[PDB]
Order: sequence, then C-alpha cells, then structure tokens
Amino acid sequence: LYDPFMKIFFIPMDAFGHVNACIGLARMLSEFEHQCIFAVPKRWCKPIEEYNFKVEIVKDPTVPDDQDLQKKNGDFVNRYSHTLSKTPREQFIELLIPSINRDIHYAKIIDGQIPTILESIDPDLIIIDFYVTLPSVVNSGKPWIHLTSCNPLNLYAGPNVPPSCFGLSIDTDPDTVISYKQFIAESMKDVKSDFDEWLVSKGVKPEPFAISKSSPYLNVYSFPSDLDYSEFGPVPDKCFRLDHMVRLVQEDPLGFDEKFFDRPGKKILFSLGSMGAADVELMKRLVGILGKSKHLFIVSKGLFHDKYELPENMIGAKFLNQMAILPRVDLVIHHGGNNTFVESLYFGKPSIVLPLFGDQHDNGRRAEDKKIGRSFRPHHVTEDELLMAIDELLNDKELNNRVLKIGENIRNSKSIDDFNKKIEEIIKVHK
Ligand SMILES: O=c1ccn([C@@H]2O[C@H](COP(=O)(O)OP(=O)(O)O)[C@@H](O)[C@H]2O)c(=O)[nH]1
Ligand SMILES: OC[C@H]1O[C@@H](O)[C@H](O)[C@@H](O)[C@@H]1O
Ligand SMILES: OC[C@H]1O[C@@H](O)[C@H](O)[C@@H](O)[C@@H]1O
Repeated sequence: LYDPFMKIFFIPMDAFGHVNACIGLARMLSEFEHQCIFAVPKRWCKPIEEYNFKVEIVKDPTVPDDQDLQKKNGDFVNRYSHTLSKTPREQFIELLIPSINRDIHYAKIIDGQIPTILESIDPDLIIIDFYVTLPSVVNSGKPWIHLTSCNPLNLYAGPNVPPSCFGLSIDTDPDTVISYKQFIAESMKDVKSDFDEWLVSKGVKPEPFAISKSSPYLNVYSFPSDLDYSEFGPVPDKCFRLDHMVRLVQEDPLGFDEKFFDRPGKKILFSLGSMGAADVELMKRLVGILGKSKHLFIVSKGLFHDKYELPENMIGAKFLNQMAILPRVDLVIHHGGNNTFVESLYFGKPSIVLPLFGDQHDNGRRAEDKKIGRSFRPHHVTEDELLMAIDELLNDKELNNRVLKIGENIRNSKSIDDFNKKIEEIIKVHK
C-alpha cells in the first residue's frame, strides 16, 4: 500500500505424477516471486498448503474429502492387477481406456467449477497438467500452458513417429506406425465420440485423433536434453523443454528409521511409484528375488503394505520421503514413471526399469537406448536377470560416469530462466 510478479493458476490431475510435477514447476517459478495457486480436491489441499502454495478447493463428490492420497489409484491398480503383465496392446484396451475414463470423469466434474474460480482469483497465467482437454481453460480468454509430466514421445506425434504407450522402437517403420495409430483410433472410437460430444456442448472444436488439445501459447515438458528425442528433430513447435521439474522440497516423514543408512552395504531404492506397489503379488515376487541379493533395499511398499513382509536386507513403509532417499542410495529400481525416472537422473543414479503400463514402457525403452539403465517386464523378469543386472550396473564405471554427467547437466540447466522470459512475453500481450 505504501510501496514483474504474476499470479499463476495450476490445474493438475488429482494424482502424484501430475501434482508433483506442478509443485516442482511452482517452486521454481516462486523463486522469481510469482504467486502460484492450485485447484485441487479437498484431500490434496493441506498437503499442497505444506509447500506454501495457496489452494482453491474443487468439489469431487465421487472421492471423500479425507480419503488417503494413494487409495484412489491404489484401488484402481488392484481392480485391474491382471492387466499389468499383458502386452502393451492388450493393456491399451483393458487398462489405459478404463484409466482415461476416470481422467474424463474428473475433467467434467471440475470443468464447470473453474470459470467461477478464474473470475474470483483473476490469474495472469493458467498451467494445466491433464491428459484430456478442459473447456473452462480453452474458453477462459487467459493465456494457458499445457504441462507434460509424462515421457514426451506424444509431443513428437507426426508423420512416421511411433505413438506413445507401447515401448516402440525409435526405428519403427511407417507401416508399423500406421498400424498402431489405427489400433489406437479404433480402440478409442466410442470414448472419443462421447468426449467430443462434451467438447462440442461447451463450444470447443474436437481434435481429429487426440483428446488433449495442445496450448496455442506454449507446451512445457520435463525431460533431460541428453534423453530428449532429437532422433525426431528439434524441440517441437510451441513446446519448451525443462530438463526436470524436481520439487526438491518434500516435507513428508522419511518413512523409516534413518539408522538403516548406518548399515554397511550398497543401498537401493525400490519404488514402483505412487500406485505400482498396489499389485501385492508382483511386490511379493520381486521382494522374494531381491531378498537373495547381498545389497540393502529401501522399499516404497504402497497402499497394501500391511499384507506383505520385507526380508532382513530391506526396510520400507507405505510412502517414503523420496527427495530425502535418492541422494543416499547407489541405484534405483522403479517402474519408469517419468517423475521417478527423472528424479533418479537428477541425483545421478543408474536405474533398473520395470514398466507397468502406458508411458512407462517408453521410459523402459529410453533407459536401454541411452545406456543409463536396464529394463525388464516385472512379472516375467527371472531371478538371474534381475540380480545380475543389479551387480552389473553397480560395478559399471562407464555407465555410472555417464549418469553422473547427465545428473550434472540436469541440475545445472538454466532453462527455467528462458521459460520465465517466455511466459512474461506471453502475459504482456494476453490478459
Ligand atoms: O514412496 C514414494 C513414492 C512416490 N513418491 C513420489 O510420487 C511421484 C510418483 O510419480 P511418478 O510419475 O514417478 O509415478 P506414478 O506414481 O505417477 O506412476 C514421484 O514424484 C515420487 O517422487 C514419493 O515421493 N515417495
Ligand atoms: O499418473 C500419471 C502418470 O505419471 C507419469 O509421470 C508416469 O510416467 C506414469 O507412471 C503415470 O501413469
Ligand atoms: O501419452 C500420453 C498419456 O496417455 C495416457 O492415456 C496414458 O495413460 C499415459 O501413460 C500417457 O502418458
């Protein structure tokens, strides 16, 4: 009252992989003194408030106000556990379509609430991390940025480029690319038809193939320069690469006594993400193999942690302080989740990738193609392949030096500075 900031409105899908990439970008933008506000359901309000971001609650009467954060996706993964071992084409129909039906339900539920919040907050910029189009954002008249927190293969979508979600070779011939595009379009025809009718009901022009509209302003993604798909040309039109969106801040308990770190031996973080460990039978299988390893494991045990025991070379908990753990381990065993994958590299750690579904398969392929890890299907991987791959990566000086240099390049990237200049040029013209 007696004395170039902006108000930034973040709309993430209600899951860790979207929320944690938005918190990571918000932390980076708050260093420039921007005010970041989050539109999230009630169960996510106090957890996001612990990072000193303002929260605008959106109603979702299909999920209780006080539900555990891991129950929604955990229950879903348990309900579809039989699909996790199937080929990527069986998964697309039996799992990814059921999964995107829940994204579409949530989009419809929140979309009608966003216009009132936009009128009240009057943000300068909207940032959305969603897998489907939001009409309230398209129609807001405000500049908006689409945030890609998953592997970025989908952004390269174009003639002769393999579609995402199948772990396809970057060498895939145009005949195979079309075969997969036709499989996707036939598989999605009913879901897309219903979703396009909803877009039309709100005055938005559907996409021919996609059900996620690109921002006409800017599209920001999280992927290391050293890993990016330069095989398919430069950074795509109206896209912007950040090497990472690692929050760094994590105010959650460690999950276990820190005295485990005093135990002598190589340390391995074994996390299948925020929902992968909900396949109890897979976790009991992988824990039985790793119990034969001479190394020490910290395990992200997930929603059903009370249904299974870890052997004595291991410690774990339902949910861990992964920001606290990563710098203190030697190797990560993960599912190829794009946050976990990039967090592992930020800290300069090699990885064993066990993809469950979707974009994980593309990070499985990428770990092998860029020689920064080893990839296997978790349900079929043999005892010998998994234990020998752990020793191989721990003792491979050339691959460890490779991932250390990638870690340094990620941590020392100044791309957020160029991002900040772009969003300022966009806000100046559009209000
Ligand atoms: O024990 C855990 C398990 C997960 N995470 C975080 O939850 C997010 C999971 O997202 P990701 O894309 O890695 O996998 P998803 O859970 O989305 O499949 C990541 O940011 C992890 O850092 C964590 O902090 N502690
Ligand atoms: O939850 C949405 C998605 O987040 C992404 O960052 C991960 O790659 C996927 O494992 C996950 O399905
Ligand atoms: O490729 C874009 C996204 O499509 C979704 O249907 C999948 O569940 C995600 O894993 C993927 O990242």
